[PDB]
Parts: sequence; structure tokens; C-alpha cells
Amino acid sequence: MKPYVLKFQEIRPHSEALVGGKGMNLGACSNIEGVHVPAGFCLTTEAYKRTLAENNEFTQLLQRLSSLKTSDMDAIREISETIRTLIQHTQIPSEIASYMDATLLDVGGYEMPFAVRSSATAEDLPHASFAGQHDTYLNIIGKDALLQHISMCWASLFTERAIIYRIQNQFDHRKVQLAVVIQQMISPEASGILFTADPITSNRKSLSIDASFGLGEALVSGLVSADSYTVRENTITNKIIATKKLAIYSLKEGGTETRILEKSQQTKQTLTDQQIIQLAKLGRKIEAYFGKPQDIEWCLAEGAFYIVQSRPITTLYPIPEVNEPGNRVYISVAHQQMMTDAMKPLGLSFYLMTTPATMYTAGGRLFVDITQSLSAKVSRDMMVNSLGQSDPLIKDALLTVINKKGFLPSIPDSSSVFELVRNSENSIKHLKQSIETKSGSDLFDFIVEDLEELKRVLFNPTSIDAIMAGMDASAWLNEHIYQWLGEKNVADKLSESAPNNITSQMGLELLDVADVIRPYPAVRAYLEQTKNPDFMNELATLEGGAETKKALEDYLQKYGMRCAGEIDLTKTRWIENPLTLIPLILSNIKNFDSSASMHKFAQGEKEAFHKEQEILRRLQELPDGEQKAMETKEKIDILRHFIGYREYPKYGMINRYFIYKLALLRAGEQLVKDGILQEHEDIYFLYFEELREVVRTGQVDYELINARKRDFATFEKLTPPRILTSDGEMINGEYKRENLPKDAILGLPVSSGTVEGRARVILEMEKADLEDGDILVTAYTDPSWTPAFVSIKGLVTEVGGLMTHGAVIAREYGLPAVVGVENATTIIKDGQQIRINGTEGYIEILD
Ligand SMILES: CO[C@H]1/C=C/O[C@@]2(C)Oc3c(C)c(O)c4c(O)c(c(/C=N/N5CCN(C)CC5)c(O)c4c3C2=O)NC(=O)/C(C)=C\C=C\[C@H](C)[C@H](O)[C@@H](C)[C@@H](O)[C@@H](C)[C@H](OC(C)=O)[C@@H]1C
Ligand SMILES: Nc1ncnc2c1ncn2[C@@H]1O[C@H](COP(=O)(O)OP(=O)(O)NP(=O)(O)O)[C@@H](O)[C@H]1O
Ligand SMILES: [Mg+2]
Repeated sequence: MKPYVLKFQEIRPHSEALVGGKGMNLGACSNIEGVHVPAGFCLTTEAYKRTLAENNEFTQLLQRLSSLKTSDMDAIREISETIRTLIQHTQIPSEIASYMDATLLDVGGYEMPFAVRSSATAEDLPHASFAGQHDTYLNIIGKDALLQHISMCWASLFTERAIIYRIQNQFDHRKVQLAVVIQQMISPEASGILFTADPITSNRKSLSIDASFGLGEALVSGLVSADSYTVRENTITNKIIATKKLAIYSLKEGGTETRILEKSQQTKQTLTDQQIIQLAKLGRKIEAYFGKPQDIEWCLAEGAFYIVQSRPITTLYPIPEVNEPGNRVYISVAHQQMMTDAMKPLGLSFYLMTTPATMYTAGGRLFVDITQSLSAKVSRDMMVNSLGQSDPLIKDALLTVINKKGFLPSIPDSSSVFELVRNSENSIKHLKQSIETKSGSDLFDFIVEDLEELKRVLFNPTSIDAIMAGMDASAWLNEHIYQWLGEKNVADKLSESAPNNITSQMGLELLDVADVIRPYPAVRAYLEQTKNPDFMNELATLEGGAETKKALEDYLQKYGMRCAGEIDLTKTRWIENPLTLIPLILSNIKNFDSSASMHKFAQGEKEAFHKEQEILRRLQELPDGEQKAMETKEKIDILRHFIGYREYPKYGMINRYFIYKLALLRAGEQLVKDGILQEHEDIYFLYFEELREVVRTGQVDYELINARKRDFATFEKLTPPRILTSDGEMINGEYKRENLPKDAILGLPVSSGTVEGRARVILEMEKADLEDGDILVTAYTDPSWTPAFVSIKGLVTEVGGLMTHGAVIAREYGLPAVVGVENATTIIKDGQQIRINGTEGYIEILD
């Protein structure tokens, strides 16, 4: 960390601290044979530190800047003006200028034009991007102009905009410096960007060129327009041709000017087809050198391609680490589970450790690998029809994938259920006791035996037979009563207020806990305005508190394990953060009168005796009439016995998960005491095996954890596709509006009825302030989301499928719901009156 200047040829690996990201990648690119990087050098961060960071006024100014927030806006406008003008007034030490004069003559010389380009780094974050944050000036000639523009580059580190960016991304201003790339200008016929993997599709196999005439500054700042071409294998899939009005050109005596292209020139294809393929190959060599897809800037001059920037890509949805060969197709677990939130590795692993599916992981969520199924004759073709009875877009997405570059070459007893339930209740009772004895590596040793027991109650053949009994029977009823009586999706109304549904009870019991809070206005005022996490220990103060805390405590002992994202072991359970239930307990205090759970439940079973006994009567004057009747009543009794249970096995699974979580946090806090972990919940970023070794060996790799931590962040920003490909193509299916109103948003019908109301688009149940009219539009809706179904008039989600909670819960609440809705939360606007049809599956944006 001594030199002031380095030629691209002199730059060693991992020198970002000295030359910045841009400078480093230019250095790297310049050593690839067949790659022409215009000669140049970096004015090092040394020069920056020497000239500026050693200045007492500068450092004082930056020490001040350290103190302010994005809300200290006018302190930002003025302090940064001071810094900027201070920089442009500070001369560059003659010693630094001397070293530069020498290196500049080597590339050469002060009569030639140079690009002067910012290159930033953040200390100890060598790969941190400052893309589009700081200045570049093109075609600068002469020592005077050079020195002037170096200071200008430096000053551009302290625009209001660059400062705000650093504050929001938690970069310390004192630990960011600017190197300056000084590089021979290319005077090009054409220039542009290259993305080694298509930003649509995201398919890791297509390439993409944006190409314009003239210098690249137009395309990037951000007009002119540009040509777009996609090349899939070595063949060109697509060509696009922009009408390119303007082009930027270098002036002989320095600087730059914009010209208007002749009309007949504006529509010409920037690059020939041969040049496009040549560029693609050029580009494939730099991920191939770099190992991950890349973002590359280029110039075409006199038939020669010049590389002028390269930089890792940052947006694509990762591919599963598959240990299989050949082309693979993955199905998304998120969509069927109604989850789609990124999961942490510890939580990711516990789901994997409990499934007999071939599940893999990509981007913090889970995929199932189902290609070998697809390949065989008549098992594909098993699956596509079968997977189409839960999710049409999946079926659609699979047809679309089997057309590629050869991508492809018993009902149990009535008494069954309560024994199933109590045999789980007890299996958990045992569990709760046996871990409070285990600890350390004994804990881990035990969890694995218990996973076997988890699997045993979860996948009990008798349980499954009881589960399907409900599904199968509403399969039968829906198919057959539409066949005879015609016009019917009947099992929706027949399922209404079904008994023993541990998840429908949950949302409906919160109605009662609010009936307890309602009388006491002391507690209601506290609860109305509180962010205190242990507000439950301040209640005994107020007149209602003691009564209230009891009401709540019992709910949490019944449902406290459950939280949104429950499948992820690492997510805060309700009982760990009771304050998240308050706005729902609050707002259905005000939306309901006394005994609302009774009246909602009753009117449901009333409104399904009527359909039962309407359908049965109405079937009597059909041809074979009282026969057809008795076989349906047979299926209704069956239906309404085993529909509750459909939701129990998840509730048993989770209870274990929360019991495991408590135990694993103990070990993690025990790991803090021993000084081996920094943060007690850092165990969320290790998979369950890695975690075993840590308690076992007393060793961790924090440069690993921190990357898990970092990776997690850049998931969350992702949204899993319905289907994922070995190439990382994403396929969400397309729906079929047969004879549905055009201009409608299409989805899966799931729960019957048409209704009109206010759209409330909510991503957090806690911030959901639902009112009587509202139609809830959200992303997923797992059992966690039930308590919010009691005031709304209809439901809309982005993801899901018939027979997958909480689609199953809408039916029993008698709620119209539509489910497979591409981009509902973005397409629909909060507050827009809206009509949902949950019979035919569509949505109309009412005026
Ligand atoms: C269209 O749905 C199917 C997808 C098929 O395709 C296919 C390739 O894609 C899948 C996706 C996307 C999954 O996410 C998945 C899954 O999460 C899971 C099992 C494991 N399944 N079984 C293996 C055999 N064992 C005897 C029972 C467990 C799976 O196979 C799959 C799965 C597939 O296999 N496991 C679990 O999640 C766990 C840890 C517990 C689940 C418990 C309850 C009990 C389940 O809900 C039961 C009630 C059924 O609901 C499911 C089996 C679905 O079946 C139906 C009719 O809906 C299935 C998601
Ligand atoms: N030597 C060069 N010759 C011709 N055009 C260049 C040269 N260097 C850069 N350009 C163009 O001018 C722009 C300047 O890019 P550069 O400042 O290096 O990064 P940036 O895209 O402006 N922002 P960033 O990448 O985060 O630093 C590029 O987008 C090119 O189109
Ligand atoms: Mg750039």
C-alpha cells in the first residue's frame, strides 16, 4: 500500500483497496489473451489519502459528516458543498504529479486523450459496488486538464447523492476512498454493454448486447437509445433495432459533443450479425475466465473490440447445487406452501432433514428436483396431470419446458382422527420433557432421533389416509355434482364451518380474546399505543390487565408456536413477540360485537346444511335419483369429518420445530459464553451439520457466516419462480382466459362466490388494518395469516393452489378467494375498488 500510480499491467490480485473495483477488474482483464484493454493506469487511493484524508479541515469536515442522517438534509447540502469546493481548491502535491507524469508518458504522453474515471472502494468490503455513483470525464488532453479532472472525480465522491447512498448502505464516509482510472481513449464506431446472461429469462445460456453508435456515454447517462440482441447457443435468437437519434463523439482538441445522426443512419443495425456473434464469444470468455456471469462495457473501433469495463452481475436467481447430471427442472416449494419468503440456512436445513422428496435449495428457498420423473414414459404424464389438479400454471409451465432444445429426450375410521390428534399431542408432550435434559452435542444427537419420530407422526399411513379422505371426497363431490345438478363447485359451501380445523379455530379464537379486552378501557388504551415487547408484563397495572394477560397467555399456549413463515425454524414465533398480534386483536375489537366467533361459525354450518339438503332433494328428481343422493350424502359426511384434520399435520410438525428452536437457542447462548460465537442467533446462518461441528469442535468460520448473512440479504430481493431450470430460466405459467371478461386478472378459483370491495394490499399482517369492506390482496397466506380473515370480504394471493392453506381456510370461512395471481400486489393498487370472482377465477378492476 505504497505506490501513487500503477499501470494495469502492474496490478496484483485483490488490490481493490489501492485501485478500486473498476481499476482492479481492468487490471485483471488486461491479462487475458485475446482481450484488448486500452492501455492505462490508476491514480491510487494513496494519492487520495495523501492529498485529502491527511488534511485537518477535510478530516474535521468528514468527522462532522459521520454524525448526520438522511433526515439531516440541509446539513448534507451544505457540508458536502464545503467538502466539494475544498477538494477542488486543494492542489495535488507535486511529488504525486511527478510520478504521474512519468507513467503517463509511458502510455503516452500529454498530447494524447484519456478517459478519467472514478474507481471507489470501501475498506474491508473489496467487492462493494458503487455502480453509477461517481463521475467520469472522457477525452481529456493535457496535464492541466488532467489534474483538474482528477480533483473533479474526487469531489464527485461527495455529491449529496453519493453521500445519501453511503448512509443508506451503511458505508462509513471516512473508510471510502476514490482511485482514478486514467486510460487511453478509444474513438469508436460503436459501443455498449454486454450481459453474459439474459436479464429476461435469466437463463444462464443466452447473451445480450446493448449497442449504439459513437461513445458509450450516451447509452449510460442515459439517452441515446440502443440496439438489443440475444444469442442463445451460437445462433441469434433475436435482433432489435432502435431508432438511434443521437451519438456522442470526441473532439480533436479535447472534450466531447453530441451530434444528430442522418435519418437513414438512425435505423441501421449497430453491429453486423458476424460482429454480434464475435462479441458474444468475447463475452463468454470473461465469465469463463471470471466464473460467474458478468456485466461488460465494450468499444468497436476499426473492426476491433476493446474491453473497457467488467463487473460481476448481481440480480439472477441462483441455481440448485445439484449432484445430478444433465438438464434439470425444479419445482418451487414456496408456491405450494404459500411462503415465498427467503429462509435462513438453519431453517432451510430442518425442512430438508424432514422431507423424503428430492428437495434442493436456491436463494434461501426450497425446490423439488423432478426431472427423472419427467423423462420416463407415462410417468410424466402422470405428474403433469396430477400437478395440474393443484396448479394449472405448473401444468402449463411443464408443457412449455418439454418443448425445448431437447431439454427432454381406503378411508379410515371415524375414530381415526382423534387418536391421530392425541397421539401427536402426547408424542409432543414426551418431547417437551426429553430435551430439557439434553444439551451440547447431546442435544444434536437427540434431535436426530426425534426427527425420526417427527417423520413418524407426520407421515403415518393412517394420517395420510385420513388427509386424502377429505380431499378425495371434495374431489368427488365437485366433479359429480357439476356433472348432474350442473352449475356447481359445491364442496366449497359444503366445507363451510367444518369441525375440528385447528387453524380455522385459531383465527376464530382471537375473536374471543378480543371479547375479553373489550370491557376494559384501561388496557385498550395501552394496547392501542405500545411498542413495548414485554407489554404483557405491564398489564397487571390496569383494571383489565390481569384478565387480559390470561386471555392472551392461553391463546399463545395454544397457537403461540405458529407464526408467518413457520416452516422456517429461525423465524420469530408469535409467543416470542406477542406484540405482533395486537393490531389484529385491536382491530377486530372495533369491527365486531360480542360473541362474534359463535355467530360466524354457526351461520356457516347453517349455510351448509342448507346446501346439503338442497342438493340431496334436488337430486331426487334426477333419473336414478335416490341412489345418486345417498352416495353423495355419504361423501359429505366423509368430507366434513376429515377436512379439519387436513391442517393438523403441519401443526404437529411446527410444535416440534419450536421446541427444537428453543433448544438450539440455548446451545447458541451457551456458545456465546464459551466465546466461540459473536451473536447468539448467528446459528441461523449454519446448516444443522455445520452447527453440529461447532459445538463439537469449538470452531467456526465467520468469514463464512458473514457471507451467509450477506447472501441472505441478496435473497429476499428475489422472488422464486413457479418453475426453475438448470439454466436458471424462470417459468411462471400463463393462464387461460377461455371466455372470461378480457381486462381481467386471471387466477385459480379455489373458494366460491363473487364479491366487490376495497383492495387492501398488505405484505405484513401486523400493518394490516382490515375493515369491513376490504378485500385482502397479499403475496402468500399460510396458516399464520388466518386471524385476518374475519373482517375481509374476499381474498387474493400471488401464489398457492386449490387444497393448500389458506385456500382451504377461505372455503370454511365462506370467503371468495382467487389464488394463482401473477403480480397481484403490484398490479392492484391499495384502495382500488375491485371485484373478485372466486368461481371462475378472475379479478376485475372496478372503476
Ligand atoms: C401437489 O402436491 C404434492 C406435490 C407433489 O410433487 C412434488 C415433486 O413436488 C413437491 C413439492 C413442491 C413439495 O413442497 C413437497 C413437500 O413439501 C413434501 C413432500 C413429501 N411428500 N410426501 C412424500 C411421501 N410421504 C408418504 C408423504 C409426504 C413432497 O413430495 C413434495 C413434493 C413432491 O413430491 N413434504 C413436505 O412438505 C412435508 C415435510 C410435509 C408435508 C406434509 C403433508 C402431509 C403434505 O401436505 C401432504 C398432505 C400433501 O399435501 C403433499 C404430499 C402434496 O400432495 C398433495 C396431494 O397435495 C404434495 C406437495
Ligand atoms: N476509455 C473509454 N473510452 C470510451 N468510452 C469510455 C471509456 N471509459 C468509459 N467510457 C464510457 O463512459 C462511461 C464511463 O464509465 P465509468 O465511469 O468507467 O463507470 P460508470 O459506468 O460511468 N459508473 P461506474 O461503473 O460505477 O464507475 C462508460 O459507461 C462508457 O460507456
Ligand atoms: Mg460503469
